[PDB]
Amino acid sequence: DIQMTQSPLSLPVTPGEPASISCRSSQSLLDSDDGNTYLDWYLQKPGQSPQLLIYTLSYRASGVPDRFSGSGSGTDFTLKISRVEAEDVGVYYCMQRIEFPLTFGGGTKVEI
Amino acid sequence: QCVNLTTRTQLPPAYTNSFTRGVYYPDKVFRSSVLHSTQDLFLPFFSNVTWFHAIHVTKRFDNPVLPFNDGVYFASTEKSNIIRGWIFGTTLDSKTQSLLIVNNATNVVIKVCEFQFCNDPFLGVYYHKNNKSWMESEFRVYSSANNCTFEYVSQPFLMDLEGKQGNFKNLREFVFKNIDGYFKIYSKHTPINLVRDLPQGFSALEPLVDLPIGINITRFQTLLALHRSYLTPGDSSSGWTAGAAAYYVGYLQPRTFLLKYNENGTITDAVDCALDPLSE
Amino acid sequence: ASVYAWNRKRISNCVADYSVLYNSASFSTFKCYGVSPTKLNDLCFTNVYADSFVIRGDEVRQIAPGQTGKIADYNYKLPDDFTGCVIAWNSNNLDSKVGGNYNYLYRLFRKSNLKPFERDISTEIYQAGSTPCNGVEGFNCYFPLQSYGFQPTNGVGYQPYRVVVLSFELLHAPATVCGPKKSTNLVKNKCVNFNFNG
Amino acid sequence: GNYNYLYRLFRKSNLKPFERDISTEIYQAGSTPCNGVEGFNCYFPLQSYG
Amino acid sequence: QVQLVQSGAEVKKPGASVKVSCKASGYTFTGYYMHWVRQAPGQGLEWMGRINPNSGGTNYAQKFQGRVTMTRDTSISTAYMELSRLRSDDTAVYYCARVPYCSSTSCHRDWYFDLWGRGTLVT
Ligand SMILES: *[C@@H]1O[C@H](CO)[C@@H](O)[C@H](O)[C@H]1NC(C)=O
Ligand SMILES: *[C@@H]1O[C@H](CO)[C@@H](O)[C@H](O)[C@H]1NC(C)=O
Ligand SMILES: *[C@@H]1O[C@H](CO)[C@@H](O)[C@H](O)[C@H]1NC(C)=O
Ligand SMILES: *[C@@H]1O[C@H](CO)[C@@H](O)[C@H](O)[C@H]1NC(C)=O
Repeated sequence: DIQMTQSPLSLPVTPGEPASISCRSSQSLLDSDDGNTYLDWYLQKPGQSPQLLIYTLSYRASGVPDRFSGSGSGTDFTLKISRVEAEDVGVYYCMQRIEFPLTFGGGTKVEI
Repeated sequence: QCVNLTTRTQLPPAYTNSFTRGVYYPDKVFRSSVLHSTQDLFLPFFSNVTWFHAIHVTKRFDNPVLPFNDGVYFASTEKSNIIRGWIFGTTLDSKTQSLLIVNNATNVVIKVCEFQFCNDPFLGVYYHKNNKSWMESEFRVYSSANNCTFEYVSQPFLMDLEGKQGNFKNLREFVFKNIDGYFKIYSKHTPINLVRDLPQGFSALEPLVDLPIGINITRFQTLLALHRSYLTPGDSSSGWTAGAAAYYVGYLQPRTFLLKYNENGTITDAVDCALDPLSE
Repeated sequence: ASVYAWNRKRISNCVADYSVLYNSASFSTFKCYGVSPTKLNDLCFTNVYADSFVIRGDEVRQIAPGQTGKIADYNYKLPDDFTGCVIAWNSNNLDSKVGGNYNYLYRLFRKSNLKPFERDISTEIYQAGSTPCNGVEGFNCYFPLQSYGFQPTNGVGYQPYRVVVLSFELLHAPATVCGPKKSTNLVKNKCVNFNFNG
Repeated sequence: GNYNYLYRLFRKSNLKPFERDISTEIYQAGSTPCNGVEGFNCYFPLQSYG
Repeated sequence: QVQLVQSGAEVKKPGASVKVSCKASGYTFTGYYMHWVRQAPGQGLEWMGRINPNSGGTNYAQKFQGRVTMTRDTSISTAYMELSRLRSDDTAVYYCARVPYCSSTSCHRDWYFDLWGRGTLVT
């Protein structure tokens, strides 16, 4: 199944400032069949299973963390973080559901 | 396959005289002390009808598909009431919608349900005595393949049971017609006791009932009652007895008639207009 | 019935009506096509069928001949030229359940429309992409049926509405499902017009 | 569509030749006199073409 | 209120089997697949499988098949996952996860995951 290398291991963002998380992946998440990607980002919360970050490798979740934004194509996952609140300490995930079985990503942690 | 019956390579048909029976009322109309003429499918006078019989007593029986050649006449004296109705249709199978008339002991019962009538169809009665008086067995008039459009249930035409002969007490006599989607039936129950000969004299059948139908009825056969006991000619279907079941069948021809009505308004005289120039 | 598996119960040789629609079970909501309801004390039909089911209530706009809203077109496409009338009344108090009566189903989709009076209870995962679907349950193929969400919290359009679409027809076989003829007193000696049953 | 073109959909009975029934009577399409309430069984008497 | 609340505590030392459950609230149970996910002290998020509750259909990750099955009761609006055997290190914060049916035709955006779920430290 698709391997999903996340980089860095730890986003060392001293807060306020913008940032990016990246996850290179081996294999396809372009939905050139139906348009868009089958690709989302997810962030595991301190004590709670993940809130969705971003639909379709670009458009934001209904939770409005507009401090975050995204882009990519094919097998680029780019997470870009326009602002950091001190609560953004957390573990950020790329994942695949373009095929079944699923896989979860390697996680990236957040800290100063 | 339904289990084959026995003793059924027939002998030739008994050509016989109508004696002009089978007059019947054509309409709803009260008429009296008056004469009137009409035309219909009728049993013609002195028609060469035929006599038919489950003559097991000899040692033979019969009731395969007879053609409903666009109208049928029936007569039988009661003589232990072996007949328990008739079935109709054309294909007489579960591949066209098809009609049952049965004189069950519970009821006269009618259904139109695309019956898989058995090639060896009957209603059974058997001495296995699931009640103290022997009265029933497995039916196998049909195998149960069905698609349904009609039922009707009516008082039984029930008299006592045995698969053997009986007395001439009443003539149950009937005529069957489809008026292009109206299967109309006529009856009478005339008391007569005599030898085999269908009676001379006069009467007319009244219009027993009608069912609106769609089926293109072209073929039919009688429900014989078949009675099972351990002397009868085998097990199950091969177990049967049926007396002689002597009866008559004939056909209804389009013919003009003159009719007469008394002060009571009964039919009381009739003429087949094609027998003889005098009659004509 | 669930509309995906809609009943087609025949009615036969008995007195038809619409006056009963104004007594102990008067319709909430109702429509006719091609015929005025007033004639249903007069006309007679060879066959009549209760095409009986429940809907999501908004389908009152969908369940029409010629109207081609897909759920109907996958569950019961009425004949697009049919002439007749339909029960479709609200049943929220009845069919909605507190936890939710998630047992009334509709086909979400099929490879084609239904034809008039067609019923399809193919239940394999519907193909929408390539290769035999074999339980893939979400990419090339999807399971084609879904329940309605019938609960008291449902907004009125989402609420259940109980349906009998009334198919009725005439054939070479004579009509017998007939509306009640009226009756009048046995006046005598006066000169009158009459109809004694014809 | 041109929903400005209309027809009377309902009447108590057919017209006579060259009548022109422009009357906006709420059609009692059932029981109860409708009294202008224009409820169910109480319909605005014209309808549009598409 | 929309929620999906798990079975409470399970705690035992290894080798017995287990059944874990999660009951919906608010939403039409057939309006979502339930999926089941678990924590790992390494990777964290790990996916086991999905129930199409309305069909009852299932699919499963290669790691788990022989032990695992999962099932539902739609009339009880409640989902089940069942495992032949728990190790000590199969102790995890197990999640019931919520997954909407294809309100979007072609369903890709329908296959965003409501991974809010709820976690439970089945042990
Ligand atoms: C009378 O009918 C019988 C039986 O159908 C037939 O065998 C016979 O030839 C007929 N004869 C005539 C001419 O009456
Ligand atoms: C008769 O029944 C069979 C099986 O239910 C069905 O396939 C067939 O269409 C039916 N025919 C009719 C119209 O009664
Ligand atoms: C015919 O009418 C006469 C005179 O009333 C009556 O005596 C006779 O019994 C009637 N017969 C029938 C068939 O009613
Ligand atoms: C039929 O249902 C109606 C509700 O529309 C109810 O008022 C009526 O009493 C019911 N009648 C019976 C006895 O089923």
